[PDB]
Amino acid sequence: NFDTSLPTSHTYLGADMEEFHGRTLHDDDSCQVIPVLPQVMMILIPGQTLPLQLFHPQEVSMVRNLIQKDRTFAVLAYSNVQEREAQFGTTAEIYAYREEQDFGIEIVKVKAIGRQRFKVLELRTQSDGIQQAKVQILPEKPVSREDQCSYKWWQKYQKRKFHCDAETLMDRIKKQLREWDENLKDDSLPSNPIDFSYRVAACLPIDDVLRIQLLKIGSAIQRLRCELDIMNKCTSLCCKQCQETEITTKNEIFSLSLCGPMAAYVNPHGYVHETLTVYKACNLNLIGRPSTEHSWFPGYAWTVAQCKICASHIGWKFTATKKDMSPQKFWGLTRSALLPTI
Amino acid sequence: IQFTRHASDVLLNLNRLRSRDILTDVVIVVSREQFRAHKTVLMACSGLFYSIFTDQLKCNLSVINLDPEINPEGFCILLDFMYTSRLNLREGNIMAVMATAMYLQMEHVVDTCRKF
Amino acid sequence: CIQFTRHASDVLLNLNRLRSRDILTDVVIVVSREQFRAHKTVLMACSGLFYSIFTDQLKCNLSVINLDPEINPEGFCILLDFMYTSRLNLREGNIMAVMATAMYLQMEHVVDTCRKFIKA
Ligand SMILES: CN(c1ncc(Cl)c(Nc2ccc3c(c2)n(CCC(C)(C)O)c(=O)n3C)n1)C1CCN(c2ccc3c([C@H]4CCC(=O)NC4=O)nn(C)c3c2)CC1
Ligand SMILES: [Zn+2]
Repeated sequence: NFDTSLPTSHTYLGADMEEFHGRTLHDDDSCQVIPVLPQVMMILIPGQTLPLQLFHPQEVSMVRNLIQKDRTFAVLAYSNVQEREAQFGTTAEIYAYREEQDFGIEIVKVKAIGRQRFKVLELRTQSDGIQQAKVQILPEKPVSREDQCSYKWWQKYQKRKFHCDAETLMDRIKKQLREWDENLKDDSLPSNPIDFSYRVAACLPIDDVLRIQLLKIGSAIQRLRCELDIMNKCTSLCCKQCQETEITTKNEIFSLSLCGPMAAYVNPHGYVHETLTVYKACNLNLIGRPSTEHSWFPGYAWTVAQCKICASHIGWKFTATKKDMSPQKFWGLTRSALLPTI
Repeated sequence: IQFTRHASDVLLNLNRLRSRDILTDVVIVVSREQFRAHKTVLMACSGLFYSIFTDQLKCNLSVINLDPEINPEGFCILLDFMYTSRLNLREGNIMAVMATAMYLQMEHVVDTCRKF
Repeated sequence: CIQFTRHASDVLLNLNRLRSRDILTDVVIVVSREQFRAHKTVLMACSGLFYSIFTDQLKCNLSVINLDPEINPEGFCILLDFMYTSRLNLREGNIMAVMATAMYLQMEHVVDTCRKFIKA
């Protein structure tokens, strides 16, 4: 019953956001210098939305200057946090902006979207704490889904085309994605192989090492093959701080926004979570009472949920408030705090 | 054990309360303009407010009017400095800010203004 | 703009000074049959539990608040002192009780500190 387009708007940030219609792509195999934000611990994939709320003086100044000049920055895919070294990254583009003054406080709300992948040669820190990286840009059916019509039709397609694959791999991935979401409609998933592969890669609930390994792949067919394998081997998700506890199973997850099962949301303190929605959670304990301010799913009330045999923070409750809403109960879980198991 | 950010965060939470106008028990009138806040915070930042709210007769006043000619922008900026420990001086108001701090008996702020 | 990295500590010191003299204190908390008087505003600035209690339009008018009777009173007192002084007095003989009381009070960073010290 719940509208599945609403979460993607990130309405909780603010209804009034200065918006920019534009796009800029760097010539492939070129060399350019890009600034990167002080701390962004997420492997941003092209076509994935990213909200931020920044506080620091240098951050607000540099992002303001960015939106004045070129409207893009860089996000480095760190292999590990402590070393601070990385060799690939993604350019992100600002497409929504707002600056907020609250009784002397200053913050900046922003929404960006990934565009291009790149390799970093070396990075140099200028005096004011901004990091500038030298970087080379990396180059890139029946109307009804009725079973029998698709069966004979696909046999015929295979016979005709290879009488002497992109569509086939996309079709199988779409079959799995539909297994996740019955309401899923084809026109929502892009028909271009590249966009489809990026969307699937973003939807996959997988750890960062696989994320970067998948981001480095330069061919759409290779991405689709790797995604097919990963989707068809993932078993369940386990608390990162237990190494063995069943919080969710593959079949429990259910998409609730156009972005897919998993998306990116932001905290009132500027920290970013990747949230995955599921209608069944285990080994979780609730603390406190329902609240609704700054809620990520409008009409729902969240309650922190902690790994009950681990005392570590995992997710939330999100019980609906009105009693005409179909999912009267579901759950959100933080990808950063659980790992795949096999 | 000591918390490096406990004080700053508690101040920010108090500012969040002020912005949402929650449990604010007093209002200050400067230059015919009103600013609502809490007595405890005001008396913790100003000698004037400390004197007023430690006075057993005046502490019951939920409305307080200062010297009418105190600049409103200066009082507002000083109140924001009270609630964020941050003071944004500028060329066009430093004199008024210094005068208002003197009226409020905020010696450190007045002394800092003397330097600029 | 400029910053006064000590002004916040000065404000906390003044508030603790007022607390020590019971000036403008408006609430009393009963923990383990023992009373502790303080200001609601400070409590809700440091505890999610008190935030919920005093943001409830029915319960904010209350001048007396009784917690879970089995919460450690010594831990509650130490946490109140930490609220008013940015200083937490942890010892082996109370660390677990302090952590439990903090979790009951829904004080995130306090429980985080307890976890950090217990891990060591
Ligand atoms: C407005 N407001 C406020 N105003 C005034 C005061 Cl006075 C005040 N006080 C206070 C209260 C409770 C404290 C506390 C201080 N402190 C600090 C103590 C100390 C000593 C360090 O200061 C501490 O630890 N707790 C528990 N809190 C709060 C309102 C709630 N709000 C919030 C809302 C949503 C999310 C999410 C997710 C959830 C899922 C989702 O869908 N959306 C999300 O974004 N995650 N998080 C983290 C959220 C946090 C926080 C601000
Ligand atoms: Zn666990």
